[PDB]
Amino acid sequence: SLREAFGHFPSGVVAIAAEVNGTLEGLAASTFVPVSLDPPLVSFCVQNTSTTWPKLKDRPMLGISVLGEEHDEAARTLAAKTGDRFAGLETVSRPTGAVFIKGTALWLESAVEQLIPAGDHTIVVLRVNEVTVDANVAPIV
Amino acid sequence: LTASSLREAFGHFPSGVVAIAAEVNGTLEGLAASTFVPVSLDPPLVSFCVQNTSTTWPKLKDRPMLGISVLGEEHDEAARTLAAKTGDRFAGLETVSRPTGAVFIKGTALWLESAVEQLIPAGDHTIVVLRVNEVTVD
Repeated sequence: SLREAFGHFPSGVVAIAAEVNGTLEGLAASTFVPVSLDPPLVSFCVQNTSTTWPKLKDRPMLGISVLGEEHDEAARTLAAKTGDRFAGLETVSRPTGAVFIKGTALWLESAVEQLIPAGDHTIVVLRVNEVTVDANVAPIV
Repeated sequence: LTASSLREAFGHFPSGVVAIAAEVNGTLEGLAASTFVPVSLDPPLVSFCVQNTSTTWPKLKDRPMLGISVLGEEHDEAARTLAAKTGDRFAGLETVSRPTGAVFIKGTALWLESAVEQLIPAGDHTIVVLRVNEVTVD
């Protein structure tokens, strides 16, 4: 029912990451969508059981690496690696502490704006401060 | 590796244009909003943007239930035409008013009876996040 109703609306899976006291903290999040283009704001959902999200929510800047569409197996595989201490991935840490996965098409350097509870997860709305595109990576469709 | 805008990277991203409507003291109030997207599935919550200059939105934002009718993808000409009609006193449209006051446009494929959950400032507009309490598919 719910899936069928909103099937026409695709969404992304992303890696959320930051350097905290020189230690990489990262998680995968789903239902990633833009909610405002100008000014740029985006939204994703994080599980309330996440042990990593508490370490990230209050950081000055978070790195959003867009992995792909939610139902893409390759994107889900990257998401799994993100949860696995970034196994086999190259990471880039900006001076702000925001961390990105090299080899992903879209990097959004972001800051949390609002938290909205939603069942077993939390909706996270963020301001986007910088957008970087990798030309060597096929764009998300 | 080159800089970009969210506008550029997410231009071809499908988002909706919707009619938001309610019966207020027996008078129809409605407006069209875009950048409509689901921000959560289970439970369902949705988001759209409304201009801060809107004279209709303040009449709607505090109503117990709003009717969201999804008109189509926001770049589709037929959807834009429905949005225009919505703003032109629902010209040529059939409306359905629930006892709750939520109003829907007949002939649209998805009705979401909704309540405002959060308002997030966004420059010259506002991001409206709503909790969806009833879903109807035509």
